[PDB]
Amino acid sequence: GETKIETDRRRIRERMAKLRREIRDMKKIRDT
Amino acid sequence: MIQQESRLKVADNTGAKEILCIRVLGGSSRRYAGIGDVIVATVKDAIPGGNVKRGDVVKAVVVRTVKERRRADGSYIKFDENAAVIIKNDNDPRGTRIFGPVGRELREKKFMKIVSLAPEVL
Amino acid sequence: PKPTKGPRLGGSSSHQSALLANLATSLFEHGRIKTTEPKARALRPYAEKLITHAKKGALHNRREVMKKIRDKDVVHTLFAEIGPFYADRNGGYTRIIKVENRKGDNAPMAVIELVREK
Amino acid sequence: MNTLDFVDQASLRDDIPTFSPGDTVNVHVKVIEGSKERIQVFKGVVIRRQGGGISETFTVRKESYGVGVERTFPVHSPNIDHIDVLTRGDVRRAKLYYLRELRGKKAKIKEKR
Amino acid sequence: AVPKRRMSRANTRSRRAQWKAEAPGLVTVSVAGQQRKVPRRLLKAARLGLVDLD
Amino acid sequence: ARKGILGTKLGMTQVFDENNKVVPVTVVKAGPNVVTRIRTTERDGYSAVQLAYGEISPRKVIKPVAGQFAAAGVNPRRHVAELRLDDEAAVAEYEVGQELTAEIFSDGAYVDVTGTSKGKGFAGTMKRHGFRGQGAAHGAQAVHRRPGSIGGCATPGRVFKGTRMSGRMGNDRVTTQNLKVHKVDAENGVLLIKGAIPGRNGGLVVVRSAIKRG
RNA sequence: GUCAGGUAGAGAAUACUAAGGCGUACGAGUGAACUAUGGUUAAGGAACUCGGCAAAAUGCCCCCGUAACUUCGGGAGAAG
RNA sequence: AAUUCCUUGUCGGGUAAGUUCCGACCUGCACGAAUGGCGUAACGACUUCUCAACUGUCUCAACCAUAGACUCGGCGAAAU
RNA sequence: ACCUCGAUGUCGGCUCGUCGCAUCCUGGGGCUGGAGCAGGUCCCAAGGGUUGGGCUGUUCGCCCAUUAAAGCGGCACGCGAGCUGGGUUUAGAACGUCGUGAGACAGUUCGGUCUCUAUCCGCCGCGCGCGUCAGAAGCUUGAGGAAACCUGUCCCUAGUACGAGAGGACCGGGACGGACGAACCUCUGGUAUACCAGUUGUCCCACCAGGGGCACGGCUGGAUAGCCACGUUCGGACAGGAUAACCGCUGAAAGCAUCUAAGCGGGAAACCUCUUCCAAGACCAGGCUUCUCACCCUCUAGGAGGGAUAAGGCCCCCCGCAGACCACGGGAUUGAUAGACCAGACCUGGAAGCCUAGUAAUAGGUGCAGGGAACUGGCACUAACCGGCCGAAAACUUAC
Repeated sequence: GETKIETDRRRIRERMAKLRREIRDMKKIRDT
Repeated sequence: MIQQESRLKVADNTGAKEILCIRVLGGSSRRYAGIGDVIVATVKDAIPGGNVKRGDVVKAVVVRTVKERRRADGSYIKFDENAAVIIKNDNDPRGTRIFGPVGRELREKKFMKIVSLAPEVL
Repeated sequence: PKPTKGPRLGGSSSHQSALLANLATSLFEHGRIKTTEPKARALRPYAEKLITHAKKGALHNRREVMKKIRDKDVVHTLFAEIGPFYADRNGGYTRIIKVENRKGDNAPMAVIELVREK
Repeated sequence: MNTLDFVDQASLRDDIPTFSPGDTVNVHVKVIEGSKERIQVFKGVVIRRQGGGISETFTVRKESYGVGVERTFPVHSPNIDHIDVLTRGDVRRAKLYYLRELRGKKAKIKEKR
Repeated sequence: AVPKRRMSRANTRSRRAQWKAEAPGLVTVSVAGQQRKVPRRLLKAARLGLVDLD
Repeated sequence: ARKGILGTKLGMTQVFDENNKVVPVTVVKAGPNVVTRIRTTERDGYSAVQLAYGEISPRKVIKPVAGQFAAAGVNPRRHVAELRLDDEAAVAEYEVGQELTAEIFSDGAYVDVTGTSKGKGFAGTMKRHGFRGQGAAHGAQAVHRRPGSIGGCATPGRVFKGTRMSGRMGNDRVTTQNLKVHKVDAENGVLLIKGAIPGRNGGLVVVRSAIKRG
């Protein structure tokens, strides 16, 4: 990948984790 | 001095034959477990018709150690193998018979049932 | 005697054990040898131990010296002249005198004797 | 002969029987359990003795229920009221660490007739 | 690691002045009826004759 | 307020308790002292007592020192030190020429022993500061014990005074606290402190009542 | 390229040594850190790490006994 | 899969836990029959995974001896 | 596309840190759809702490066991003249796809040299010189700094408060721990190149016996001192001052109310004292006190130069558990500082010679024998010497 998106995949995967961490916090708002 | 990854010979009759220590309970980042310290183990070897089968996480207490252990009098006790007795969550043996002598130190740590079933408490 | 604290004299412990015997074999033969200053200080406790063996001369002490010096003409001198000479003086049979250094390496240099005063 | 002698002289404990490595002995160690006091006899051979005067130390090796135990005591300890040598061993060492790998008949010590 | 720059005139002299010698302390010896000066270390050897006076 | 005395560390030994336990004790020869000087506020601005200890032949004392002891009326000693009190309510019970003994302490009194620890010479970081080395295998190149990195890179541009590296270690004054006196042997003037006190056999120690548990 | 002592040994391997030849050309010291090359290690035994890299272990002669598979020779010094 | 991007595909085995590994599915981005296809006993200082023994690789380092390092006398450089 | 292409070495990991607070734990509170236990949300707070493993080169992530907690970031996405080199990113070779071809990849796979003697600043240690209004010495005050600051479980209180049950406390006491650090070596362990014993191969001391050299100290079994940790003991306390968020009392402007404008109080691991350490080069160079408290010569006498001394120190010498050298500490004949000698402790374990029994390997007696270093106590026998070099005062102004 000379275009160098092989580093963006771990940037894109991380964004999925942070967005997942968003929803579980909202799962704490309604449950409480 | 039994730590993580150590293998101990089970002195019970639960059907286990040898365990591998997973963790030493007692505090955060604790290293060694002597006579009377509770470990978390995995059964690496069991008899065929056994009650407990290999590959399950179970809790146990050391009863013998190879490294000599001090006593407040200034005298020492030292066995010739590391051994453990599988206990449940209320500090009582899962097995019904204990094999070989055990250390006196289980008395002051409130392992009352293990001490009574042992052949010789030293 | 108490072992050498630092590195040994001849570049190895095996060499020093053979170097300290040759210096004692030559002290009892001539009576005064001149050598390097740290070689003289290391020889002095080594040499006075053998002369004690000479004083209490028995077959046992003849064999104890013979396992160090390995020579058979010095060990006769050690058990016929040196021993009986110091039959009364208690310890301190040698003296160390400091002399002018060498030239090629400026090493400290001393001469070591046998006490012949009494 | 040491500088600290006066301090250790009072604590010294007499009437210790003369025993050396190889002897079989039984030590009457006191034990406390549930406020009760009794004695427990530990019988085995003496495999070590590390002199210090008051700091003297000897160990007794026993094979019990298929497991070999050892137990190190101070010679002048007050938790020991009796030491009774039984037999006289006939050995050639002074520290008997070779007994730690012999089981059964091979671990029998000779007797000093 | 090489010297980055030429060392100044003053900077080399100040350090070079520390590379010096030390004159020994001599002591009078009366051997062979003529007074000489030897270091006090060699005092006993000069009277016995073990040291030569060039 | 706080008692104190100058003594020398004899060695270590062991003695047994009343429950037949074992207590590793250190023997200190808290030999007799004298009071050679007393420091009041209206002269020196603080309150303390100056103590003398040791035995020295009077031909070994510098003349300035030999005159200082004559101004108090005592024979010369080797070591002169000072116990720092806090007010005149404590100073008033000392007096020049008075002699202190080991009997000022009792059994079970908590003491603080000070002395100069042993020397270890030029010691590297792995021993002095308790660092780690790099691995002993897996390719490490002559780096098995040296400290490693030092600082940042072009910003700090320097080394931040107080960092830890190799140097001469040990041989400095250190004070251990709350050591329990096991027994005071008044006949020989010997204290039996339980534990371990700084210095070497034959050094010089000062035992004082514990500042925390006294 | 040619000679090839003795004792252990299957051996021209290896240990010591005879005849013979050398001590080969900077030294003297001193228990600093650190580096390199050797040595030992309590309890645990791959938890280290990219990876059992490096060390450690196995190691000889004589008997006993040796699996799957197979191109029928092997595997095989299997393993023990 | 030395070929599969999505991908750490899905199921099973091994492990306390296995993006690696073995078996199988077929939805083959972008296998395929002398640029040979599919297998194969023996062989490999090839590459990948698992186990017994073993150990300073590690938990966690400690100590000893030699060659430098350090001190003294002699000769006496280099890149910059 | 502004600095660098007559070179600013690029991802992870290791070692080592330092800072911010937008706080994961511990500390203090306000509100609650807060009964209790436990939560939710916001405010104050950076002192300390924040684990080990399976998969991947992996940052990241998922998982296994725990824990009070397993924080987020900056410092060339800290740190390669500190280490690695698994990945990326040279040359070899192969698979898929692209191209007629040399070749290519936005894809994959196996392999692939990590250079340098520190000049300057910086940092950790250690010296020499001069100064502190005479020359020395003993003991100290502290301006200013450095270090440390973590926390859990169980038992009473009490099955009490709360609740209708299930469940289950605040506050206040007591015991035992985890991790980290410092000192020490009595104990337990580790090491032992001049300790003791066993023993293989070989050469030698004429031979036997007894020993020695070499083979990693040849290899084995132990091993006092020293150094250590896996060992032993101790530490992070109690109290105070000023405060944050927050709670208030007395009170007007504004006949009432208001914690605020005048005043007065409570209040946390943060701050200042409290504990340990350095520290008068603290240039305001400090304080208490004690010793020496003294001679000569020359320039043209204004001052200077030179010489010789005291108190004291240095060098030489014997050394140290002090140490790279230097430094520090002890001793120097009026002498126990080192070695030797005598004795003890400890280590090894039953010496040589002789006698006896056996055909012999070998065993028993003489005998807790012999050998031996570091620890302790004695003894001037050996060496600390019929010794050199440094090292002390212009005065004046004012008050008294």
